[PDB]
Amino acid sequence: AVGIGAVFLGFLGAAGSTMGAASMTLTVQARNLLLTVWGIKQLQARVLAVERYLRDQQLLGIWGCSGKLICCTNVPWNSSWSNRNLSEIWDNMTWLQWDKEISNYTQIIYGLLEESQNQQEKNEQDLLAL
Amino acid sequence: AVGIGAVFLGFLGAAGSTMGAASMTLTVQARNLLLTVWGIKQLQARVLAVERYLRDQQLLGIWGCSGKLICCTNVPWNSSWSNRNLSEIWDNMTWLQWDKEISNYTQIIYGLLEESQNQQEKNEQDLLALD
Amino acid sequence: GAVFLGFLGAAGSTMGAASMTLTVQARNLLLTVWGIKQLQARVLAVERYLRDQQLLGIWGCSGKLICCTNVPWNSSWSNRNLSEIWDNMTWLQWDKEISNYTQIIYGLLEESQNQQEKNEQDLLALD
Amino acid sequence: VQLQESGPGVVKPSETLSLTCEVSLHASRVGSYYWSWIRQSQGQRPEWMGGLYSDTGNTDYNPSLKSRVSLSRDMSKKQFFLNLRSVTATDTAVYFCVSRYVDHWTNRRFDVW
Amino acid sequence: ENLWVTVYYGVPVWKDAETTLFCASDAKKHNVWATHACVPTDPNPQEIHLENVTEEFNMWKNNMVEQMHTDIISLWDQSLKPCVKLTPLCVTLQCTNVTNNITDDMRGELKNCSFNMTTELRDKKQKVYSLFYRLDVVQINKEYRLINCNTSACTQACPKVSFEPIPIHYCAPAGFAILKCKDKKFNGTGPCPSVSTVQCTHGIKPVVSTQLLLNGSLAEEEVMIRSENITNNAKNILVQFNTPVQINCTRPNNNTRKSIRIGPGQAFYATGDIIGDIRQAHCNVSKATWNETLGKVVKQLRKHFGNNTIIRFANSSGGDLEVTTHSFNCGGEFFYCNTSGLFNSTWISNTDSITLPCRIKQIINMWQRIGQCMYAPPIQGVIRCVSNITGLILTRDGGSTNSTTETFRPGGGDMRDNWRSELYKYKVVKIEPLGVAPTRCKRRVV
Amino acid sequence: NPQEIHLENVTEEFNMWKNNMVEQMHTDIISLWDQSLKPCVKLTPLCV
Amino acid sequence: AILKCKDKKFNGTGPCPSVSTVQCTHGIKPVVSTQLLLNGSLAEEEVM
Amino acid sequence: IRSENITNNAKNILVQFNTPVQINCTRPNNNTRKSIRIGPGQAFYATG
Amino acid sequence: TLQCTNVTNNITDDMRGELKNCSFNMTTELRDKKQKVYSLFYRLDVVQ
Ligand SMILES: *[C@@H]1O[C@H](CO)[C@@H](O[C@@H]2O[C@H](CO)[C@@H](O[C@@H]3O[C@H](CO)[C@@H](O)[C@H](O)[C@@H]3O)[C@H](O)[C@H]2NC(C)=O)[C@H](O)[C@H]1NC(C)=O
Ligand SMILES: *[C@@H]1O[C@H](CO)[C@@H](O[C@@H]2O[C@H](CO)[C@@H](O)[C@H](O)[C@H]2NC(C)=O)[C@H](O)[C@H]1NC(C)=O
Ligand SMILES: *[C@@H]1O[C@H](CO)[C@@H](O[C@@H]2O[C@H](CO)[C@@H](O)[C@H](O)[C@H]2NC(C)=O)[C@H](O)[C@H]1NC(C)=O
Ligand SMILES: *[C@@H]1O[C@H](CO)[C@@H](O[C@@H]2O[C@H](CO)[C@@H](O)[C@H](O)[C@H]2NC(C)=O)[C@H](O)[C@H]1NC(C)=O
Ligand SMILES: *[C@@H]1O[C@H](CO)[C@@H](O[C@@H]2O[C@H](CO)[C@@H](O)[C@H](O)[C@H]2NC(C)=O)[C@H](O)[C@H]1NC(C)=O
Ligand SMILES: *[C@@H]1O[C@H](CO)[C@@H](O[C@@H]2O[C@H](CO)[C@@H](O)[C@H](O)[C@H]2NC(C)=O)[C@H](O)[C@H]1NC(C)=O
Ligand SMILES: *[C@@H]1O[C@H](CO)[C@@H](O[C@@H]2O[C@H](CO)[C@@H](O)[C@H](O)[C@H]2NC(C)=O)[C@H](O)[C@H]1NC(C)=O
Ligand SMILES: *[C@@H]1O[C@H](CO)[C@@H](O[C@@H]2O[C@H](CO)[C@@H](O)[C@H](O)[C@H]2NC(C)=O)[C@H](O)[C@H]1NC(C)=O
Ligand SMILES: *[C@@H]1O[C@H](CO)[C@@H](O[C@@H]2O[C@H](CO)[C@@H](O)[C@H](O)[C@H]2NC(C)=O)[C@H](O)[C@H]1NC(C)=O
Ligand SMILES: *[C@@H]1O[C@H](CO)[C@@H](O[C@@H]2O[C@H](CO)[C@@H](O)[C@H](O)[C@H]2NC(C)=O)[C@H](O)[C@H]1NC(C)=O
Ligand SMILES: *[C@@H]1O[C@H](CO)[C@@H](O[C@@H]2O[C@H](CO)[C@@H](O)[C@H](O)[C@H]2NC(C)=O)[C@H](O)[C@H]1NC(C)=O
Ligand SMILES: *[C@@H]1O[C@H](CO)[C@@H](O[C@@H]2O[C@H](CO)[C@@H](O)[C@H](O)[C@H]2NC(C)=O)[C@H](O)[C@H]1NC(C)=O
Ligand SMILES: *[C@@H]1O[C@H](CO)[C@@H](O[C@@H]2O[C@H](CO)[C@@H](O)[C@H](O)[C@H]2NC(C)=O)[C@H](O)[C@H]1NC(C)=O
Ligand SMILES: *[C@@H]1O[C@H](CO)[C@@H](O)[C@H](O)[C@H]1NC(C)=O
Ligand SMILES: *[C@@H]1O[C@H](CO)[C@@H](O)[C@H](O)[C@H]1NC(C)=O
Ligand SMILES: *[C@@H]1O[C@H](CO)[C@@H](O)[C@H](O)[C@H]1NC(C)=O
Ligand SMILES: *[C@@H]1O[C@H](CO)[C@@H](O)[C@H](O)[C@H]1NC(C)=O
Ligand SMILES: *[C@@H]1O[C@H](CO)[C@@H](O)[C@H](O)[C@H]1NC(C)=O
Ligand SMILES: *[C@@H]1O[C@H](CO)[C@@H](O)[C@H](O)[C@H]1NC(C)=O
Ligand SMILES: *[C@@H]1O[C@H](CO)[C@@H](O)[C@H](O)[C@H]1NC(C)=O
Ligand SMILES: *[C@@H]1O[C@H](CO)[C@@H](O)[C@H](O)[C@H]1NC(C)=O
Ligand SMILES: *[C@@H]1O[C@H](CO)[C@@H](O)[C@H](O)[C@H]1NC(C)=O
Ligand SMILES: *[C@@H]1O[C@H](CO)[C@@H](O)[C@H](O)[C@H]1NC(C)=O
Ligand SMILES: *[C@@H]1O[C@H](CO)[C@@H](O)[C@H](O)[C@H]1NC(C)=O
Ligand SMILES: *[C@@H]1O[C@H](CO)[C@@H](O)[C@H](O)[C@H]1NC(C)=O
Ligand SMILES: *[C@@H]1O[C@H](CO)[C@@H](O)[C@H](O)[C@H]1NC(C)=O
Ligand SMILES: *[C@@H]1O[C@H](CO)[C@@H](O)[C@H](O)[C@H]1NC(C)=O
Ligand SMILES: *[C@@H]1O[C@H](CO)[C@@H](O)[C@H](O)[C@H]1NC(C)=O
Ligand SMILES: *[C@@H]1O[C@H](CO)[C@@H](O)[C@H](O)[C@H]1NC(C)=O
Ligand SMILES: *[C@@H]1O[C@H](CO)[C@@H](O)[C@H](O)[C@H]1NC(C)=O
Ligand SMILES: *[C@@H]1O[C@H](CO)[C@@H](O)[C@H](O)[C@H]1NC(C)=O
Repeated sequence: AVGIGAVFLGFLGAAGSTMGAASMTLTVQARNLLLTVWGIKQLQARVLAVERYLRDQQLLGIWGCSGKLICCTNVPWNSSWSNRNLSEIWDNMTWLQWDKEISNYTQIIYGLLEESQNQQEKNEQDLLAL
Repeated sequence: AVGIGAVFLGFLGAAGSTMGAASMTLTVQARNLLLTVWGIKQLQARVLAVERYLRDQQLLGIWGCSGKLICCTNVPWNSSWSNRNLSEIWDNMTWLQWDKEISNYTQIIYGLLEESQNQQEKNEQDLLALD
Repeated sequence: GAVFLGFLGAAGSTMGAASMTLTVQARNLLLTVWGIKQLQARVLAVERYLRDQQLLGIWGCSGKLICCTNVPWNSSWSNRNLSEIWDNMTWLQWDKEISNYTQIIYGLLEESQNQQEKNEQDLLALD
Repeated sequence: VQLQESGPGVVKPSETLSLTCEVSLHASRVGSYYWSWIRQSQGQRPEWMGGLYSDTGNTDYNPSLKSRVSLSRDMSKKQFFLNLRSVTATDTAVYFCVSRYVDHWTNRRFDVW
Repeated sequence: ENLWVTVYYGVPVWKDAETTLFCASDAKKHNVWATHACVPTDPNPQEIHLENVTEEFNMWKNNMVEQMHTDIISLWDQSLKPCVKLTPLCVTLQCTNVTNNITDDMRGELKNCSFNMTTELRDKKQKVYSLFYRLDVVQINKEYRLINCNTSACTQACPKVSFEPIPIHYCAPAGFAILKCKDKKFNGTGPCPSVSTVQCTHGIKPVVSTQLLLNGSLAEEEVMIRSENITNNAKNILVQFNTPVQINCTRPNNNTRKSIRIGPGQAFYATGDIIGDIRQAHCNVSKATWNETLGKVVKQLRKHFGNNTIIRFANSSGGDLEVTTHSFNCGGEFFYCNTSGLFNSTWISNTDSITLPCRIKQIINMWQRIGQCMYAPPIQGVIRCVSNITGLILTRDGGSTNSTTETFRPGGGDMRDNWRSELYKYKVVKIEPLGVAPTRCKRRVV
Repeated sequence: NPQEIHLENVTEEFNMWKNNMVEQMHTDIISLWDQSLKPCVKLTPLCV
Repeated sequence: AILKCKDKKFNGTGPCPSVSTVQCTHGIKPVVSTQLLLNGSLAEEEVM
Repeated sequence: IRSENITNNAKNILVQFNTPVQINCTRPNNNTRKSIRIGPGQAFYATG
Repeated sequence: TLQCTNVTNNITDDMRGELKNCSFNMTTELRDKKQKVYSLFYRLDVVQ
């Protein structure tokens, strides 16, 4: 095992795959996520990209996912958003179709996630007071 | 409960409220925290806000809080800094008065919080190396 | 008083001699033509810091300066003793040859951390 | 928070009925409000027609009104409309615009009618 | 038999990279160099010596000098941009010789010119006179013209800004570092035994010169001789002195500045009549001190080249006036002084003051560029400046007669060579805080 | 619909004649006027 | 943040009791005048 | 054949074909460029 | 004022009238002097 070559899936190559298959291609997208008029336009584009990444990192930071890609949450999943079986939503549906299916409930999920994490931190603080 | 909306306090709404009441509205402030002369000025302001946010995140990262808003520390609180009851500060005092009251010691407080965590960090290290 | 070291003071020191002065270097990462030049260099510095922090956050070192991984070190890349490389070798000398093999190391760390996260998710699901 | 309905009191049959409800938001309660239209006839129980959120704008209608009700909103003037196509004689009722939103500051429901 | 990798952050390692340096100064109104837009300097430098580590330092390839020449330009063009353009000045000129108490050494150097120039009203013109020099005035056929009339026009360089070389400090941005070679006898290329990390450099003065290195950095124990290839005819050999020698350059002419309204809000500062006797501007150097400095230079040249050989100095070979004569700035006035009085000596094995004549030009060209120039406006009073010359830019000659009788002549074919004598101790490196090391701890499985 | 959030139980010491908003507004008005006059034609031949 | 004083009789300098934050300022017309304030903002209840 | 609306009369039609056709354009006039000094460093290139 | 004449130096029938030999006074490096120069301009670039 001295001439073994390692190749991985390309950037956005798991778009047409299933949820479980695309669940292992998160690190590649995460690492690949990052005369005066030309300089200011390219500088503004880079600053906008950095600000967008900062906003996404802060969005995951206010929740209980400060750094980890995969993380759970104690709040349950109501069937009002999507009432589908786990055996087929992870093996017979891509990320594009699933994102377009519940695109109207993303704000509600984000709000409930942030309030659940805030009350979770308050409960942890009260528990540590014993 | 399916036909109800979500409403929270606005930006800086609990500025004049108590500490216990203002401790639950930190999420909105944290989220709100983030011809070429006009472009240079706007980019400079945006970038300046970026180093201020990264400086705050770096100051929190050196401690035992990797991103969480509310977090506890292991260093003891010196009673000589305030000499006041916890009940009256959390129930009869705003964050502004508390900030101007101990505005001096905060800096040196940050320093202990930092080195302490440093030695605290190597503590798990000389234990995690025992595996 | 208390004197530890300064910025980059352990460049010529060995591995173990430089293993405890990494935190000061950790905080050390952070007419109109000169203004736009300063702004461009400042943006580049911010981008480098965010890229390094992102690469650390991908692995199991999101908020830790010292961290180990469950991947077995491949002896073909080093072929040396632990005490010899940690007591009679500097960081620059090791950097001269680990530069060609750092891409495969980073890739294996990323896939291994993703596999560990998947295993943790399955453990939490199965309780 | 105060609401106020507005529209034509007497309308001819078969066209689309348009209504507008004045919504008065709070002082320091920025968020998302759920606006709904509930009508009640004389001596008949009230029935919920439709509802919608103020942030995303998604709408929910009654299972017997897919081809007649149409909900719209505009955050600029803080007013939301109601469009009921093909009005019949059974549509003679009292219309109420309600607002439902949980207040995280005081843990209240604030079911203002 | 088995090991686990360990990730280390903030590791003390660096690599060679390029970046744009910052600025740092502490003064004060207006200047041709770095204005108030530059961030103020730190109250004390953060210099930290590094032990047990050696770094390969080598100039002529680092981009600090290229970045600095470029920034001195862009900023110079930006500074000259808002001044008044002097296109209406290059008109037919009627010049006569001045014979009003003029010394015989300058018979024919100053010309009293007269011309028809426009006024504030576009429908009127006025006949006005001014004094010009023979170097920036060329004949046409008595009817003369400017030397830059057939070339592109240029500004006047407004008196509100000053040409004083205010020192500036280049600071590395975040994630980068500047390494300084603390070796007292570094030859310019090779490993440096003592390296020290610093955030900003010293007080580098952005002065302009071609032959004599004005206000350069001094050595520690003896003079230094640096060159890319000492055995090559090209690649100018620059020498840095260990002690500074003073030079006194002055203009005894009492020039008078007069204002001429070119048009609406456009003013031209012309040279009026000369008050008193007219004398040639010159520089004075201590003959004994210069001879001692030349003795130290030839001693180091003999120890660098073959031993027990005879060497000599000669003046400039030729070319334009920028490299033929010593060109520099003194109180806003540009001087071109004859250097033949200094580089004229013979030194063999086992072995009160000199006055250098000087000329003054108004329409100049600081660099090799031909599309731009500058009309230096005359200032009133007697200009006198005492400075220190700490270096030379000497070049050899072809046809080596068995390594015997080697001659050296002043050069100055490049502008960045002046800044290379001040930016030789520093280098720019990029810090890579990510590192890996095969320990045995392993990750503690959740 | 700009957000207006009332801040009760707090008093801020307002002080005019030192606020930088008016200075920035003056500088912005001057800069906007100068940039607005840039594409217009100069009137140099009128001085006759 | 931008703080606005909602006091009807707000003085030149002092502690404003009714403070309210806002995302952006109200409609301000940058008129040009030297002696009489033309098209300016009116007061609340009396001349100040 | 590419178009935003093929049935639209005012919409343009873009046709692309695989085998290109070669066109040979020539200007047999052997004119001589002449430089005219029209000011300080300004050269107007005219047809001689 | 460009005084133009037609070019009949071996001109063809189809190219006849397309070119015009125009003479005019142009400024030089010296502002107080002018020069009488001649050039060739196409009919599409000149109007009567
Ligand atoms: C501004 O200050 C006033 C005066 O304190 C606040 O009004 C009242 O404040 C209390 C304490 O913060 C609120 O909690 C209540 O406390 C009493 C004990 O005093 C308790 O018996 C109640 O069950 C309740 O927990 C109270 O809700 C509040 N409002 C009332 C009485 O109408 C006011 O809230 C402050 N403003 C802000 C924005 O915080
Ligand atoms: C695209 O879809 C095909 C069809 O599912 C994938 O190919 C494999 O097809 C077999 C058919 O029995 C499945 O059992 C496999 O699970 C499929 N592979 C995977 C990895 O799921 C194909 O891989 C898909 N490709 C992409 C890029 O999405
Ligand atoms: C911080 O410490 C100072 C003493 O060093 C306290 O007193 C202030 O001292 C400065 C000058 O040293 C004066 O200008 C202030 O007026 C003093 N303050 C008062 C309230 O008198 C200061 O109060 C301390 N600040 C805290 C504890 O927040
Ligand atoms: C440079 O190297 C020397 C020797 O390699 C270092 O000296 C060692 O210092 C440590 C304590 O600092 C002692 O425990 C060792 O015994 C010393 N070594 C020897 C051989 O005596 C010195 O510290 C190094 N300096 C730097 C800055 O790295
Ligand atoms: C890392 O890569 C470089 C270049 O790819 C290797 O450099 C080689 O060095 C040897 C001996 O110095 C030369 O004979 C080769 O010609 C170099 N390679 C090339 C492409 O020029 C270097 O050895 C590599 N490091 C390791 C540890 O293998
Ligand atoms: C400035 O212009 C005047 C004319 O206004 C020149 O004076 C003479 O003018 C006559 C015509 O009236 C010409 O024929 C002469 O050739 C002009 N010159 C002389 C010397 O008589 C005057 O010469 C102009 N000055 C300059 C420096 O060109
Ligand atoms: C500057 O000093 C360095 C270091 O000695 C010189 O580099 C090498 O020096 C050794 C001396 O033993 C020579 O054998 C090598 O040939 C040198 N290298 C090269 C590429 O020439 C360097 O030559 C010195 N430079 C000057 C101008 O004296
Ligand atoms: C320094 O310059 C001399 C110039 O003579 C170089 O010597 C010649 O180099 C060429 C290669 O470019 C050889 O082909 C010749 O044989 C050399 N000797 C002669 C002409 O006598 C010398 O190589 C240069 N040194 C460096 C380090 O650049
Ligand atoms: C240069 O020439 C001018 C023009 O002759 C001199 O200026 C004065 O010009 C007026 C024109 O009417 C004469 O009447 C004066 O006699 C001139 N002055 C003098 C002192 O003669 C100017 O003085 C001359 N400058 C020099 C240095 O010779
Ligand atoms: C350059 O000018 C300076 C200042 O005038 C000279 O320095 C003085 O020289 C005199 C000579 O008589 C001494 O008496 C003074 O002590 C010196 N110093 C001062 C502060 O006045 C210097 O000698 C001149 N150099 C040359 C080469 O002319
Ligand atoms: C020129 O060189 C002289 C001699 O060094 C400078 O005068 C001071 O001399 C003393 C003793 O030699 C030094 O300790 C000082 O550091 C020198 N002053 C400075 C500012 O370095 C003189 O300043 C130099 N410059 C000029 C313009 O004359
Ligand atoms: C493409 O252009 C045609 C133009 O013929 C459009 O056809 C129109 O279709 C509507 C259907 O309601 C008719 O009322 C119009 O009379 C038609 N136009 C004409 C000129 O007859 C067709 O809609 C266009 N397609 C688009 C815009 O997608
Ligand atoms: C170029 O300038 C000359 C000189 O002014 C013009 O010639 C004049 O033309 C007018 C109109 O026909 C006559 O009244 C003058 O007598 C002429 N003067 C001279 C000195 O010849 C000429 O017309 C201008 N234009 C061209 C195209 O040559
Ligand atoms: C060493 O590296 C190769 C890849 O080049 C890999 O396939 C092999 O498994 C590694 N050996 C060990 C023992 O991990
Ligand atoms: C979902 O699972 C249930 C059993 O739990 C099964 O009856 C049903 O058919 C499944 N539906 C789909 C769409 O797979
Ligand atoms: C979904 O159901 C959970 C409990 O099953 C409940 O707490 C939550 O409020 C519901 N959400 C909606 C939008 O109905
Ligand atoms: C608290 O502060 C006092 C001075 O205010 C200091 O002497 C003391 O060491 C500090 N710490 C403790 C634990 O009392
Ligand atoms: C603090 O609270 C305790 C009981 O909670 C009380 O006995 C004491 O008097 C209080 N101190 C002050 C200064 O109010
Ligand atoms: C490791 O140490 C042993 C004992 O000193 C030695 O024999 C061996 O050669 C060392 N390994 C290497 C790679 O030098
Ligand atoms: C002016 O002096 C020069 C140099 O002596 C001479 O060549 C020239 O002929 C003189 N011109 C006049 C008009 O005297
Ligand atoms: C401009 O005139 C000078 C006069 O000496 C001459 O040397 C130079 O070649 C001329 N340049 C051009 C472009 O004609
Ligand atoms: C130069 O001339 C002016 C004219 O008044 C005079 O004041 C000044 O003293 C003169 N300078 C010298 C050095 O003679
Ligand atoms: C230079 O020396 C000469 C004598 O050789 C003297 O006349 C002149 O005044 C001196 N100039 C200065 C500035 O010392
Ligand atoms: C220069 O000094 C040397 C001795 O160092 C001496 O032989 C020589 O004559 C001196 N030359 C002059 C011009 O003083
Ligand atoms: C050159 O010769 C002299 C003779 O005195 C001697 O002192 C010196 O060391 C020699 N230098 C070299 C480099 O041989
Ligand atoms: C150099 O000096 C010689 C000796 O007098 C002289 O003939 C020659 O013209 C001088 N050259 C220059 C460029 O000064
Ligand atoms: C410098 O002076 C010498 C003195 O003889 C002279 O020969 C030489 O031509 C002068 N150089 C210049 C450029 O005038
Ligand atoms: C050069 O020096 C010699 C030595 O006496 C002298 O005769 C000659 O005139 C000098 N030449 C110049 C141009 O200074
Ligand atoms: C084009 O075709 C005509 C046909 O007679 C020929 O005269 C002419 O030379 C051709 N031109 C080129 C450029 O092939
Ligand atoms: C155009 O004229 C030039 C003038 O020298 C000549 O060299 C060239 O061959 C001519 N070309 C043709 C195609 O006639
Ligand atoms: C010159 O050419 C024009 C067309 O550009 C034509 O109208 C006119 O008649 C021609 N004149 C002569 C004399 O050929």
